[PDB]
Amino acid sequence: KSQLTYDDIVNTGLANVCPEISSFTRGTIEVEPNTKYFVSDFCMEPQEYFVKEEPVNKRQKAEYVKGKVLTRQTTSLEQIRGSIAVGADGTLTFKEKDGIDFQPITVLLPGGEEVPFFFTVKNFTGTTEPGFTSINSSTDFVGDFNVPSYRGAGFLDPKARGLYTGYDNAVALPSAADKFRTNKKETPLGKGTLSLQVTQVDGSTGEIAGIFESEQPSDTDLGAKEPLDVKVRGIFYGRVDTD
Amino acid sequence: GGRDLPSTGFAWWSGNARLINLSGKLLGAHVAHAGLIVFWAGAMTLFEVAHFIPEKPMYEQGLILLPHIATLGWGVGPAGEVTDIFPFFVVGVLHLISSAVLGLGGIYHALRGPEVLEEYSSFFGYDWKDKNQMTNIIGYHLILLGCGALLLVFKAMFFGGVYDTWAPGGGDVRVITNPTLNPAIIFGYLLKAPFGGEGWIISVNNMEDIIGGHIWIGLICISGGIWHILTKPFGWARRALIWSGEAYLSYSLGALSLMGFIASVFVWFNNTAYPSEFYGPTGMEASQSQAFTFLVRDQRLGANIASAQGPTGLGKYLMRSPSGEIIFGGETMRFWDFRGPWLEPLRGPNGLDLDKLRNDIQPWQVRRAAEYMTHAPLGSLNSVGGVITDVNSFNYVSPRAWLATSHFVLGFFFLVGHLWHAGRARAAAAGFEKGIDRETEPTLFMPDLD
Amino acid sequence: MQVNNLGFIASILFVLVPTVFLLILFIQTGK
Amino acid sequence: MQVNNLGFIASILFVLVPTVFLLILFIQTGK
Amino acid sequence: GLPWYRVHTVVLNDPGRLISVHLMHTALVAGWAGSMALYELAIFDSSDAVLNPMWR
Amino acid sequence: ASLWEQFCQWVTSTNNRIYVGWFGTLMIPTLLTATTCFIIAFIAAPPVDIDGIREPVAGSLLYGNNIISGAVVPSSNAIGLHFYPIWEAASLDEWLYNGGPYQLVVFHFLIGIFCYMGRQWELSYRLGMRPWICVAYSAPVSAATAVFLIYPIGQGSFSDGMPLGISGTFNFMIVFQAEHNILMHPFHMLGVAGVFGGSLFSAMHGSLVTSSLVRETTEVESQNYGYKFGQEEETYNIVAAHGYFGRLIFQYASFNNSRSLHFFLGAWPVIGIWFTAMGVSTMAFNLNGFNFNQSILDSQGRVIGTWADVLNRANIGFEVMHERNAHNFPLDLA
Amino acid sequence: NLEPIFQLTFLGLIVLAGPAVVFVLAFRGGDL
Amino acid sequence: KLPEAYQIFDPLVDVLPVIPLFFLALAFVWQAAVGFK
Amino acid sequence: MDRNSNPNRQPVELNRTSLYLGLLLVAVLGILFSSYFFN
Amino acid sequence: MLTLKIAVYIVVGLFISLFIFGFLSSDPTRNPGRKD
Amino acid sequence: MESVAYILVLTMALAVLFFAIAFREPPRIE
Ligand code: CLA
Ligand code: CLA
Ligand code: CLA
Ligand code: CLA
Ligand code: CLA
Ligand SMILES: CC1=C(/C=C/C(C)=C/C=C/C(C)=C/C=C/C=C(C)/C=C/C=C(C)/C=C/C2=C(C)CCCC2(C)C)C(C)(C)CCC1
Ligand SMILES: CC1=C(/C=C/C(C)=C/C=C/C(C)=C/C=C/C=C(C)/C=C/C=C(C)/C=C/C2=C(C)CCCC2(C)C)C(C)(C)CCC1
Ligand SMILES: CCCCCCCCCCCCO[C@@H]1O[C@H](CO)[C@@H](O[C@H]2O[C@H](CO)[C@@H](O)[C@H](O)[C@H]2O)[C@H](O)[C@H]1O
Ligand SMILES: CCCCCCCCCCCCO[C@@H]1O[C@H](CO)[C@@H](O[C@H]2O[C@H](CO)[C@@H](O)[C@H](O)[C@H]2O)[C@H](O)[C@H]1O
Ligand code: OEX
Ligand SMILES: [Ca+2]
Ligand SMILES: [Cl-]
Ligand SMILES: [Cl-]
Ligand SMILES: [Fe+2]
Repeated sequence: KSQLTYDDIVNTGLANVCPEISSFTRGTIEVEPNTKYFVSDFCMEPQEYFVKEEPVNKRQKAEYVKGKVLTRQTTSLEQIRGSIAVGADGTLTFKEKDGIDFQPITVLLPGGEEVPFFFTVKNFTGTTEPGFTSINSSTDFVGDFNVPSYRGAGFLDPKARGLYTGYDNAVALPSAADKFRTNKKETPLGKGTLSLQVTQVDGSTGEIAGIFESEQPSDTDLGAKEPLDVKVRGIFYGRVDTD
Repeated sequence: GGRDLPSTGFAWWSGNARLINLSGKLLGAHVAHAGLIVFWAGAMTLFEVAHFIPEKPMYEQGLILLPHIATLGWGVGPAGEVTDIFPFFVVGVLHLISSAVLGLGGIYHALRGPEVLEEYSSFFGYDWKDKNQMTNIIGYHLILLGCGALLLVFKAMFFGGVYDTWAPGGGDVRVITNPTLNPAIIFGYLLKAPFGGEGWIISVNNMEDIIGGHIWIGLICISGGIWHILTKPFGWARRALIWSGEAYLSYSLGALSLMGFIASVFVWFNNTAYPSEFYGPTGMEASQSQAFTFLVRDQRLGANIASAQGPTGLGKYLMRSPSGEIIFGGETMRFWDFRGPWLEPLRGPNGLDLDKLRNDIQPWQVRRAAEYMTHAPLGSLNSVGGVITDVNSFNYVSPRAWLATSHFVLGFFFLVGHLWHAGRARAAAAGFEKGIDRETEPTLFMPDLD
Repeated sequence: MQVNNLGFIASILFVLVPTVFLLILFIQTGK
Repeated sequence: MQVNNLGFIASILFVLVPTVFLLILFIQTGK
Repeated sequence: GLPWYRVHTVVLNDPGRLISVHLMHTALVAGWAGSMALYELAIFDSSDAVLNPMWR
Repeated sequence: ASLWEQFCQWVTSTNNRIYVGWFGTLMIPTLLTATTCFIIAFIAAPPVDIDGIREPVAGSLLYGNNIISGAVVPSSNAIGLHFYPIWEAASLDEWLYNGGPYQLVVFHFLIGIFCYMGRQWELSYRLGMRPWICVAYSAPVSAATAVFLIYPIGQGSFSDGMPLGISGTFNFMIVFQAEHNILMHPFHMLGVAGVFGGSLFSAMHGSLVTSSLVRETTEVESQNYGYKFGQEEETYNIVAAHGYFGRLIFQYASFNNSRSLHFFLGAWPVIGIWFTAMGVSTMAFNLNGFNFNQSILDSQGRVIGTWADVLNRANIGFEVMHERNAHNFPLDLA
Repeated sequence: NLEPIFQLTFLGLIVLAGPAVVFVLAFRGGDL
Repeated sequence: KLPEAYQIFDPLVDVLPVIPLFFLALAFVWQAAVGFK
Repeated sequence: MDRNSNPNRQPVELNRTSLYLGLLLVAVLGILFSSYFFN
Repeated sequence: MLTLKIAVYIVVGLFISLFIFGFLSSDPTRNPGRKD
Repeated sequence: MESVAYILVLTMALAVLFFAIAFREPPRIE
């Protein structure tokens, strides 16, 4: 988005782009052995989406397939606040706190299946190897994050069935109402893995940018079906408060 | 001229058609009708003043003329508080008295004045086929219209200014010192798409643009007036157009239908020339206000409104526009192009700004959002406010609703009138407006279709 | 979709039979 | 009996269509 | 008149209408090709080219 | 003489089987575009996220709809009133998912029907007719414009345009009643008078003309063969029809002037439809039907119900269920 | 009170005015 | 409301704006007096 | 261009015996093949 | 997409220009009655 | 496969329209 105004930004798609630092940037951010530093405006911009297709044969490699986004430039996490703590040994621990840390995204795959998934970084705690006295181009924050159910427990399906609202049976079929498995709605808390490869550090201003790859399940439609495996590759940016 | 069917060929219910070639009588009809317009302006203004409670908002009291005067900067102060009630009274009184004068003149010309003016004076006498004279009347009236636009400019610049809802420190009457004469902005307004997010000319959002466009309009109108006084229609115009009184009427009807539609849209969407201080919120404004009100309330309750996902998986309070901008969630996603003075302070370059939302919201913004949400332009025909399923205790219909509905209806019926008169003018010029001639019925000389 | 198993026959005959009635009457007309 | 689900439509059309062809030709004959 | 099995012999000496009926036949054949392909596409299962190829 | 003049004489030619004309030069391309896109979408369009909540609605036959339930689904609420042509989509699949076909079909259709009205005027001019058939046609055009353009404009989204389908039409009407009480709107009552009365007058006029047909056939053949196309004489006895009708009600309520009668036949439904089109167009700005909810109080102050209250109960029942996942906040303002 | 009384007085006078003009012209032989 | 000096003609200003409707009606009165010639 | 009546058009006929023969042929073909259509 | 946008723009411009120049080509003259 | 039936009936109606326009009985003045 550079340094424009909303008048310059509106209807351009720049609002969905994470800022970039610079080119002549090979700095490092010095850190104290056991103090923690705030992360100010953390952004993640996905660029590639893969869904692990499930073969019917058995026992054979599943081969992630490239999808295309049907939802528009609504796919980026931003204004996220966090913290980086330096362990006793030198570990760097990145902890997501809050912000716009989720986006629902629907991708189309070859064959016509549309895969909605809850792209998120919620409650992501990630760590590096010990012996890091600096944040630099080798910093890898590999960690886990939570994936809430795509549809909340207030959602109603096309037959007005839901979890804490709606029917618990197929009311349109009075003599077969309690026969359908989808009469029970479920919101399991799925789990994701994320890695945050820092590739560019401008220690003067504290901005860090890099690449990410995330692994997480897709929408189950309140437990209607088994989640697929979605892989997201993108880029990220954030400011680290040194003081 | 005759005054009955045998001597005119027109029944009583089309009696005004008898006036087409009686220029003096036609002038009387026009002047008397103008008297009617000015009379309504004055009488409605006095009614609204009499029925005005000046500490209650204008839009809560069914007022459509007083907001026009307030927008011009008369009788109001910051946030639209009515300072002096006398200027509204003066506008009404002056229109009423002048309507008396106009009605006297219209009656004189319609009842006793010369029937036709052409043997009385060449200057005022006209013939519909006299192209030079018709363009002369166009020129005079264009000069007048440009002068009126310049009157608006002079009021905004040299006579106390106009109400600026976008003023820093609060909406206030302010003097416009730097109108934008830059033709790029002024005429790029005319090129903006008439769709969501662009808003062809309805999107003009600052009084500098309005005043500068009115300077340009005044100059264009005056120069076109001179151009039409000093020339006659060219060959292409002569070959393309029907040159008759009814044809000119139909042309004006089409123009009026266009303007009526434009005004209805303008009052529905634009909150600059129609400040919400006097006209109440737009529907977009009220929807956005409700979203803001519950963002504020739930945030005070402790909800982390940046990360709260709604039932569908979209953010309950905040989400992205299809172009990525941070916008209010819910159904009001459709209204993310809304801009208002109470909401722009919380907007960053990317849209709604989390830091401002979390620590920059002022109590006056909360009050304004609550007021706008509860004065959404929804109401029954018998003036029961709110959604149609609400009960009878809230007597409110937005002035925007009244103006927009009325002027869409008038625009439509004037499109109908334009179709009627354009078709009739063509048929009469070609000479079959009275029906098919049995002797020379055109279809009888045509080859059969198959 | 689990539709009525007589739907295809019903719809096709519903159209076909009056169609051939009209066709017969039209084609023989002028005999 | 689990018979072919297209049997009824196939048999009925197999008979019906040539039947109406013959009927049309016969009825119009002499026009 | 003509027996049923001889009706098409009316374009025997009418080159324009012979071209017409040839065109109509060509249109029918091409339309069959298009609609056959559309139906097959509507029901084709492309997920497993190994054990469920087109010829199965 | 010149090439352009020859083209002009061809386009404005009254000898073409289908009159083209200058309005036709716009009508034909736009109407064909709209028809082709509509047919393609109705058969095979993928589901559309009409409410902008990632809740796609299947409208096409190939995705499980029948003719009654099928529709071309209005574009997404996220689009709002934005222009969404094909070239503003990242891909055709995105355009389809967000309901672009609806915008394409609707915009072309609207241009086409306005050009159809202009073309009616044009042909009337070329044939030496009076020019006002297009004025009558302006009533259905006004209604279609109200439901496809004006209502979405006032409501702020093309997702609130009428869907291009049978069941979609019914959904539109039910939600409209829930939100605007159109039944209790006098302009819709005038529309109902327009169509009920138009059918009434169609039945009377046809029945009175058929009743007064002059005997020209035998009891075997259709009486229709008693009329020959282009015959100068009158085919029915209007005086006998007037005698019958003026005795059915009373003399002075019966038209004996065929011209006044036919003007009345034209004017009644057209005016009614104009009024109902304006009713929809003004309910687009949420100036709704009459609200008599709790208008009758007893002396103590308890509400006495009327049929309007029962109607309001039905409206609330529709209101709370419609677009069940789309609302986050208590008031349905959008 | 008296507001409806005065209102109806002005309204009735205004209402009679137009018909009074037409009646006077018709009876006195004016042009109509 | 109206400035204080004018509120004795308050019940007159209440009926002023509706007059042009009376003008439209008066057209029909005049045409009825002339027999709708 | 002009639309001229085509002089090559001829009436078709199917006499009553031909009708009975064809109807019987159709009926017996249906009798024969229906069992295989049902399978 | 850009190719499509350009093609549609040309097609629409051509049809609109056809309509405009057609109605400018002495259209009132094209009638079976008076041509003045 | 009921899609086939729907498409079939719709196509029948459209074909009827084209024939009713193109191959209509000509109105003739006699
Ligand atoms: C400035 C605009 C304008 C002007 C100057 C004219 C002028 C004229 N029109 Mg015209 N017209 C217009 C707009 C205009 N029209 C519009 C917008 C429409 C669409 C409805 C029409 C449709 C129209 C038709 C169909 C005809 C004319 C005709 C005429 C000619 C004679 C009409 C007459 O005697 O009035 C007579 C006045 C009446 C009979 C009273 C009518 C009352 C109306 C119908 C209801 C008023 C409702 C109003 C909102 C108030 C509500 C009252 C409520 C409280 C109950 C005349 C030259 C006639 C003509 O063609 O002449 C050659 C004719 O046949 N016009
Ligand atoms: C704005 C509305 C309007 C106006 C300005 C006119 C104007 C006119 N009409 Mg007309 N008309 C109208 C609406 C209007 N009409 C409507 C709605 C209908 C359908 C009923 C008609 C049907 C009609 C017919 C059939 C005819 C006209 C004719 C005329 C012309 C001659 C007037 C005349 O001699 O009558 C005389 C009437 C009187 C003398 C009665 C008194 C009239 C005065 C003006 C009343 C004013 C009262 C006012 C409150 C007093 C204040 C005075 C001052 C102190 C301010 C005239 C210019 C005639 C014409 O065309 O001439 C060739 C004609 O034959 N009209
Ligand atoms: C557009 C409105 C209009 C038009 C075109 C006319 C036109 C005409 N009038 Mg009329 N008149 C009008 C309104 C109008 N009048 C009104 C409202 C009244 C009531 C006061 C009168 C009362 C009236 C009477 C009693 C007579 C005329 C006469 C005439 C004719 C001769 C004009 C002349 O040379 O005298 C001279 C013109 C001037 C000396 C120019 C003076 C210009 C005005 C008065 C000064 C103000 C200019 C102003 C700043 C410009 C903008 C106006 C502002 C409100 C925006 C002429 C055809 C006479 C006639 O018919 O001859 C037999 C006649 O005896 N008029
Ligand atoms: C109410 C004011 C008014 C009126 C009634 C007229 C009337 C006329 N003018 Mg004009 N003019 C005016 C104001 C006015 N003018 C002003 C203020 C200026 C100064 C800029 C001019 C400068 C001017 C010139 C240079 C000429 C005229 C000419 C004419 C005559 C024929 C032009 C024509 O057919 O129009 C219709 C326009 C066309 C047929 C061209 C098509 C324009 C496009 C293709 C239409 C698309 C519009 C679009 C749908 C609307 C979108 C709005 C916006 C986004 C563009 C005609 C009598 C001509 C003439 O004969 O002079 C004597 C001429 O040469 N005028
Ligand atoms: C290119 C191939 C071709 C062409 C152009 C013709 C053309 C002709 N044949 Mg011929 N024929 C052919 C191949 C062809 N035939 C073959 C392969 C055979 C062996 C089966 C025959 C045996 C044959 C006989 C015995 C006779 C003809 C006759 C005729 C003439 C009249 C046709 C008619 O009205 O019948 C009209 C047919 C009907 C009204 C109903 C036919 C219904 C059939 C049985 C079922 C249709 C199935 C399906 C729709 C066809 C598509 C299948 C396709 C893949 C082949 C005509 C010029 C007649 C003749 O000589 O006239 C003097 C004649 O008596 N043909
Ligand atoms: C032509 C014609 C016509 C028309 C007419 C017209 C259109 C008119 C008009 C007219 C007018 C347009 C008028 C007027 C008037 C006014 C007046 C007469 C006034 C006044 C005043 C006063 C008296 C006021 C007072 C007051 C004041 C001062 C302030 C306070 C308040 C009060 C109000 C008290 C018609 C249709 C009928 C028909 C016949 C023909
Ligand atoms: C003030 C203002 C402004 C400005 C504005 C402007 C400046 C404007 C304008 C405008 C204009 C300047 C316009 C226009 C127009 C035009 C038209 C409307 C046209 C047309 C046409 C026609 C009508 C034609 C027709 C025809 C044809 C089609 C062909 C044949 C012939 C004929 C003629 C028929 C702004 C917004 C900035 C701001 C705010 C305020
Ligand atoms: C309570 C009792 C019933 C109340 C009835 C109210 C309705 C009555 C009619 C309303 C007025 C209609 O007005 C009627 O118009 C007709 C048109 O044919 C005109 O009819 C008359 O015109 C003129 C009058 O000046 C005569 O010269 C003429 O011979 C006669 O036909 C009159 O102006 C009036 O008779
Ligand atoms: C006969 C009538 C006249 C016909 C002549 C008109 C020809 C068509 C002109 C259309 C011009 C193309 O319009 C051009 O669209 C491109 C698309 O890349 C826009 O380009 C902009 O938006 C696009 C998204 O769509 C971005 O990918 C691109 O990086 C950005 O620059 C330009 O801002 C605009 O100038
Ligand atoms: O989108 Mn279709 O309806 Ca028009 O009201 Mn709000 O928006 Mn939704 O909610 Mn109810
Ligand atoms: Ca009062
Ligand atoms: Cl719904
Ligand atoms: Cl909501
Ligand atoms: Fe008839």
